[PDB]
Amino acid sequence: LRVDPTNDRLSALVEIYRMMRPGEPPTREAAESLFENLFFSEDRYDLSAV
Amino acid sequence: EIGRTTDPVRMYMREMGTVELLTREGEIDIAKRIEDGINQVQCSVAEYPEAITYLLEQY
Amino acid sequence: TEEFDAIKIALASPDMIRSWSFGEVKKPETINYRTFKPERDGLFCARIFGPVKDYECLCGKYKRLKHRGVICEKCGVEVTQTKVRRERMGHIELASPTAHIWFLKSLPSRIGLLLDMPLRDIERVLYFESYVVIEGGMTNLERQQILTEEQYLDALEEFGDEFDAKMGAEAIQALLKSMDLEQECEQLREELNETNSETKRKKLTKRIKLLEAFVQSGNKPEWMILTVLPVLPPDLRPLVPLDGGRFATSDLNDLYRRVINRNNRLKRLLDLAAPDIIVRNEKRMLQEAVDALLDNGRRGRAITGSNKRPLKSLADMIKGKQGRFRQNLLGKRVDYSGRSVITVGPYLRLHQCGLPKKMALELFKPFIYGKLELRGLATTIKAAKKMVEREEAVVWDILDEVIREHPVLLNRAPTLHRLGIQAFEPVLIEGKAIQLHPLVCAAYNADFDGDQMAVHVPLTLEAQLEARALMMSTNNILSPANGEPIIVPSQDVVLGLYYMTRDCVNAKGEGMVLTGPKEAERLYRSGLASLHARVKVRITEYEKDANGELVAKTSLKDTTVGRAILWMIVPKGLPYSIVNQALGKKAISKMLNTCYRILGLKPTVIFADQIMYTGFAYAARSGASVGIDDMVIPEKKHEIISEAEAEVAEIQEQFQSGLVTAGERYNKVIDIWAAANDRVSKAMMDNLQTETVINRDGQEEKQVSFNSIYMMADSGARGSAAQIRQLAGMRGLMAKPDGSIIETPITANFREGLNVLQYFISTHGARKGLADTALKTANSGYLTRRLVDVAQDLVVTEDDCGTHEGIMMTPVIEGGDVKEPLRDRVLGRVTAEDVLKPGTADILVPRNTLLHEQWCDLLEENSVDAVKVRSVVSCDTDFGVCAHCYGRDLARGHIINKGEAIGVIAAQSIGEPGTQLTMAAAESSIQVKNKGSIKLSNVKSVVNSSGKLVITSRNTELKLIDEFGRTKESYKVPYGAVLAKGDGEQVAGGETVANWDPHTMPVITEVSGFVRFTDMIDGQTITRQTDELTGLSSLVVLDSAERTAGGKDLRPALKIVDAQGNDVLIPGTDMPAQYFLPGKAIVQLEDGVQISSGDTLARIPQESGGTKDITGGLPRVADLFEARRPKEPAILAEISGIVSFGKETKGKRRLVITPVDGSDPYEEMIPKWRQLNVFEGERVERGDVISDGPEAPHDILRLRGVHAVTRYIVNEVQDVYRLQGVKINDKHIEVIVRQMLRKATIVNAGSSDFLEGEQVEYSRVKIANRELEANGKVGATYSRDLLGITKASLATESFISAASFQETTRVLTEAAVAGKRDELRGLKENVIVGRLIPAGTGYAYHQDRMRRRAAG
Amino acid sequence: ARVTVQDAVEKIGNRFDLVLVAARRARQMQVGGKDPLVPEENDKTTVIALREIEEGLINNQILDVRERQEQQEQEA
RNA sequence: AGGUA
Repeated sequence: LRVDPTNDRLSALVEIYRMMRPGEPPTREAAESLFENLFFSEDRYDLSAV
Repeated sequence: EIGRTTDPVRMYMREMGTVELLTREGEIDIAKRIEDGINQVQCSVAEYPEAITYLLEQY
Repeated sequence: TEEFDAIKIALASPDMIRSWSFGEVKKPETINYRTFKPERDGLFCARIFGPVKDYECLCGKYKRLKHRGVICEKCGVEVTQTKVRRERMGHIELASPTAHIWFLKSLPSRIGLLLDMPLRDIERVLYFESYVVIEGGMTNLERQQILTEEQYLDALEEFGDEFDAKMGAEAIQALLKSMDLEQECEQLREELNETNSETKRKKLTKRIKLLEAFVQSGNKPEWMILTVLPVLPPDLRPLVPLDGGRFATSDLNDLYRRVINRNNRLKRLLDLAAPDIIVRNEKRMLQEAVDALLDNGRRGRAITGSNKRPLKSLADMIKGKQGRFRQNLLGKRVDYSGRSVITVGPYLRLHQCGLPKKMALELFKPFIYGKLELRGLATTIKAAKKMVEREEAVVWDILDEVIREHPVLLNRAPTLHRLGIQAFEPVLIEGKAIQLHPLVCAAYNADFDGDQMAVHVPLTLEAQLEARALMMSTNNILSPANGEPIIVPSQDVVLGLYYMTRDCVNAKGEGMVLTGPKEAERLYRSGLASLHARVKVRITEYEKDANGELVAKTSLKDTTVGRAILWMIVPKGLPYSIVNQALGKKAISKMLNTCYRILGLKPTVIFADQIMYTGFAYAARSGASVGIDDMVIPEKKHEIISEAEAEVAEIQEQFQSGLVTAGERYNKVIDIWAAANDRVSKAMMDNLQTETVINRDGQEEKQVSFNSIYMMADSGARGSAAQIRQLAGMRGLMAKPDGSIIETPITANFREGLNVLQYFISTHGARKGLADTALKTANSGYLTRRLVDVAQDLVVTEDDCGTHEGIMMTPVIEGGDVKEPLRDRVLGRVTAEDVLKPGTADILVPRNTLLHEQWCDLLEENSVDAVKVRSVVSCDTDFGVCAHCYGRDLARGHIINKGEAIGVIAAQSIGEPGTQLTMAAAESSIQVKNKGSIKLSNVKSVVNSSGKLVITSRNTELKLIDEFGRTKESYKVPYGAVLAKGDGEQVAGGETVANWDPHTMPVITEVSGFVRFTDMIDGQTITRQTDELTGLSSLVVLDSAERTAGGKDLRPALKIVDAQGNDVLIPGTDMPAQYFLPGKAIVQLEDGVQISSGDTLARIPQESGGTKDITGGLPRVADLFEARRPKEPAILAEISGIVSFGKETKGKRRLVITPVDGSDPYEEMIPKWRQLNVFEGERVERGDVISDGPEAPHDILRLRGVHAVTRYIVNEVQDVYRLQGVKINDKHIEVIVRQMLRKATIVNAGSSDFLEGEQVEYSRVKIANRELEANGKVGATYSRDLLGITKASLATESFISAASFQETTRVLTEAAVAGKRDELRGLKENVIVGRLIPAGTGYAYHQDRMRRRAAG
Repeated sequence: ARVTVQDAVEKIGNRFDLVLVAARRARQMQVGGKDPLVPEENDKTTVIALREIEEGLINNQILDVRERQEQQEQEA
């Protein structure tokens, strides 16, 4: 947490969006969509029964 | 942006992101100023006789 | 037909690029799809690159050979030969200048360093991330600085029509235009004479060297930015029709199509005055496309449609592995060659091999045609072709004729050493497999289990002769890595010989008296006697004596019938004692070696063939078979297994009691099982060895068993004692994953079938072995490639140079005993000094001369401890080595012939055994195993009141002088020890001559008085653990890895002063009286204690070893040849004189050596984690260690000298090799070393830059020139530098060799920017060029060319 | 058939220019113009050159002097 | 791709 430069969801989304795609000005909606589709999209992320 | 990038796609998106989208009447206003410019150049050609002589030759 | 002495590489100019081009490629069009005629003017174009089909315009206008000197002017297409399409280059006129990727993303960026501008800045400018000022004006803006969008806009608004700044490759090219080289060179030259600041002078020197090099290259920096892009001839990027919708197209074709598309789009956009964003985007397109074309892979890959794969680029086609593809590998395919499976050739003579009739016919078709037309059986080549395809009996006699004298080369699929290719006389055989001589398969490392060998036909008469003289098997009876023969009887023939010579205790026909071995053969073949039986036979042995004359001595020998039968085979001139013995592999190899040394070549070859035939015949007559009963289980196997189970059960029970620790319990169990395994193996070997108990005449006797498996074990045919141990005994301990030895071993063998679980256990060992073999094979291949690279250009160019330098040569003793004697290491070497006898001062070895067996025997008789030997490293020859300094070894006992390539043979010799490399009473008390004179070397010891010969420092050795001059046992005495023996006292064998605690090194005082604590704070340097019983303490001097905040400002020491307080110095020792305590020196004696000479002062704790710290095998050998650091370099005393400590702990503690005379100040760094063995105020000498641990080759060469580093490398590598039983003549490692140090660093120049890494040969010829001349400029002084084999091969004089087998792109870029001009005179350079190599047969040719060059 | 070239190496100690001189001799043997000096067993030029060098008839010096004398009768 | 040394 000390190392963390962010303190809110929006800046975390910005950092995630910039690390996943270099540059790429962090549009808030784009960052939210990227984060949701990375791990919470059934058509983009799945673990299956196993 | 300056993000140790080497992809022209990325900074092309950067370039296109600077300009904001237009509306329906915005296109009409820009085309209106275009029409004003082309009318100005048409008047400039109008004050020139020789181009008009050439046009009449083709007519 | 083409003559050229050298190849120049340089920067291509746009003008000369247009000069190469025959037309401008303006369209990305390729062909007309349905009509495959190339378009105009596309990537494929007859108007540009020439016509497609032979000598006809591609318009249907001219179709004849007449129209060839005139091109078709009735249309664009020209008419020439079609091969012209393979050579004509084109050019593309780029609308915007484009940067070259090679000059950009190489680790040294030539664009970056020429502009002295960091890489990120070039990347951002070129890729249009930021602007850069291409010269300013009267602004506050520098001549060169990057500006962002808003910064550039602000500068433009603030500064009007004075501001010249662009963006991208155009800006870079403008910058290169604005930069002038010669003027800056003049400015730097002026400034250097005026400037005195160190950093300023260094900057000026670096820049002036760079600019002067660029000017000497004759290149203009603007050429780094490509304005016109050359395009490769279409034939080298072929487009060939294929069936269906698929057609073979070059990735180069698609890349050039993309480049042309983007260039044309840029041209159109510029013509349309497109917005700045779009034109910048299209320039980005062009830059990316050009970068991918030149080298796709450093820009985030480029893929094409309908195919997901990185596109091939020009760099990717050049850069290859291993080495350049088309030139050497992969793979330089060859004609007139065949391939087939090999079988045994047990009837063949050594100089011949079986070649199947069909392969012989197909291989020699031109020869068959020639001879058929010669005798006139066919009137044309076509008729001869019909005759040979009909395979009539007529052509077969022609085939026999052409084969009779023609030799053919046989080649193994992997080639590890020069014996992998050998000539043989082909013998026609019906069948389909190549029959190979059984003796030769050992050299090929080929076992007949489906191995395939290739056959090559040396066509020209010179090549036929060359194969017969050099390639021939009979000419290569000796390994190039060692004088002992390589064609040695191996397994079946060895078994037959052993059975024929091994004697029984009772058999038919014992006690008979025979004359000649002929009666022995008659008795054996008639069944009137047995093959082996003690018999007196009268035999005439011939002895080479007097001057080389045979001495016939006829007398009676007590031998066996089989031995006499063998002696029949043995050629005249050998002693009978050689065969009157049981013959294993070693015995037969030694016998062949003696036969070759005594008789010569032809008797050796004939004798080898005859012994092969005899061994095979008598092995077949032996009927040696392995049954199920010939693995007799020892009777004590169950008893030993049950016992060991009992002790391990007891140990496990005691472990549960907590009496023994888990580690100690594990070690005890492992030791118990190891003892059980040894007992079982010994019982098995006792059972099998003397299994025969049959009576000689009625009295039973124990003698060597007739058991077959014991015959193959003892004769060394196949299977050692360890091998038979897994069969008849028990296979014992193995390891599990993580490489730990399993607690419970395998108690079963292969005669008592392993159960499921034990087999599953053994599977891990099997998998590990197989994976190890694969990885070690790959690593050995890479290693031998690097050795060939570094040793490529070395060749014997002079018969003699003249030099008394060399290496001090001694039998090597590591540990406590000698494992490699003087004779073997000196055999075949040349003397460098006329060494006297160990007694009288008599010269028994004349001036520098080759040492053959007779001289080695003379040296053994008068045992001299050391011999100076001319090594290749000390040879004064340049551009090669003199014949003497190398030696004799090849395939002959004579001196090396001038022109022989020793580098390649040495590289192969060191590389080939790489597949064979898969890798108390010590330090407590020295026990001399034999009785000899005791001698101390570099000893610092004085006898004290207790008679203790306490040795100080860890640089003292204890040798063992034998009866004449030879050391036979050597040991290392650590810092602090007790010795009851003197410097001349005789010591019995196995007697403890020295002793010290295995728990700690004791510091035994050699003086008396009170102990004074110098540089002490009780709590910073030492800690209080006072346990006073008689005045003692457990004060701990903190270890020399970390200390306290006040323990890092002082060096804790114990001064010895008398009652008066005056210093009492230790006599006869460099050590001062103030013991500088190193890390963990526990101060037992407190301040104010009278110390006696013979009392411990401070103990240094240890562990009596018990931990492995030695590695070997391929990684060790590679690290030795790469001159890698050992992760803890043992720093040496780098100058003689008195030593002293400096200021303590600025992070790293400083040590100042000031010589007693001369330049005093030699302060240096020492890291605080090291364990110092240096004591301030002692007289050290250059070479003495300063800290413990392993050494690195660099400082060894730098300080102790070239000879010392050569000795170190040779000894270390030979230690790895002798560990596996492989013997290599040290001259190979010597020449490899000589190639490693071919670069030196200039201190004082003659025409150099005082720091220039320069080839030593040029430095040596320059210093010779200045010394012979009256001009002693400057100068000039040099220091030899050591580089790893990869680095040495990488920094050669010829860029072709470096670019071939190493980083091709970077080497080519460096050569181009430097404008290098390699002048050949190197094996691989001439190989790439395609002319005779300057080695061996070709050396005569090149030497002729040398005479034709530089002179009429 | 010539099993060994050691005897030839004895006459010409370099063992490399031995190849050059015997190749020159064998090429003059195969290419028309020169006639043999040692009996053959239906053998090609190579073992002929080896035998000629082995008996000392041909080395570098003899080949060179012979090419002179032949040059002088052809120039006449 | 699999297999051979």
